[PDB]
Amino acid sequence: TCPFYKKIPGTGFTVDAFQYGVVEGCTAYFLTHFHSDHYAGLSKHFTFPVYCSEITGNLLKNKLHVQEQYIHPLPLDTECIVNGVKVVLLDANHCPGAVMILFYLPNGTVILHTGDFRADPSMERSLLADQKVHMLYLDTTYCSPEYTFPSQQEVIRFAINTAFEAVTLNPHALVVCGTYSIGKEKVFLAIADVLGSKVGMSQEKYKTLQCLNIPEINSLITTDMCSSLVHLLPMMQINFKGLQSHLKKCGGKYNQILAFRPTGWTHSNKFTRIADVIPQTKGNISIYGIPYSEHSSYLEMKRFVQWLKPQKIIPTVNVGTWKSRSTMEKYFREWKLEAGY
Ligand code: NI
Repeated sequence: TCPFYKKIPGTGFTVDAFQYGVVEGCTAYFLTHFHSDHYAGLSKHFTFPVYCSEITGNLLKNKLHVQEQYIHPLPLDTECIVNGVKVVLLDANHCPGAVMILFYLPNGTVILHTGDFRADPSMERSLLADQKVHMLYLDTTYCSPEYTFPSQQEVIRFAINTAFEAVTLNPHALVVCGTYSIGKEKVFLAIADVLGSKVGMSQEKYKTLQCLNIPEINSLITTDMCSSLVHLLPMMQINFKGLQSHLKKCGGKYNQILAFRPTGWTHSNKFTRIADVIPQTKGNISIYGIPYSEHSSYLEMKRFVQWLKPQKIIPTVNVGTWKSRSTMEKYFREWKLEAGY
């Protein structure tokens, strides 16, 4: 049944709760972002109000065929009224269109639901600074101290330098980037920019990117694979068999692949720096795993929560095992004792 951490007390609301059928008492279904574990269950047959960002609303209409009369897009950073309750959507620094939701309950309680987010100090100057939050529904994906990773800026610098060097040494190399959902567009767009190429992709992915309000996107992406030297493929296909196969398909226009797999975390991060990453190579194919994360590191998450000082924390990730839950609750107590709230 619908878990408690998907329900907003004192309202008829749920968050990211589309795979349970009709949730009893739910008058408004919010969707934080367009990732399949969160939207799972939506289709053209859904007839309840869905509240989301403009970008998420474009993807619901164009990719899932949800009928327009049930899509309620809200602007960001704007106080809005939903079934009598004041709400605000905030940028979550996750994938395009991803939001955090602030609920102002009639009784005076203020609730923040982070959806999926990558905490950042810029958040400390949004509408969040203006009032107290009593309950925080927190994206705890990486809530353990082993999870460190570099800034997004450092990772894109490594990728741009690597690609530029490879293609300048060999003008017949192809760059390939893996994807399985929206998010991490900076990876392939930054590489294409430094090489003076558009990114080539399938018609289905091109359609997806045209939903995102990314400025000048017509200038950066294309469905013509041949004219392009940065290709996007399903993440599944980013391996030696998949890549040897793809290389056949270009008809000897290319003699070398350099491929990027933007993973979240992998255990080379506890040891290795970004400057010290190496690929896996077979023949004329090299694969680089780069730690480009759209979720908070442990230290980013800890800073955000010690700034906000919530009265109660409700984890939304890693909640399925007793040892995970108990470990997270021990970190929350450390944070509160160190900070004095
Ligand atoms: Ni997500």
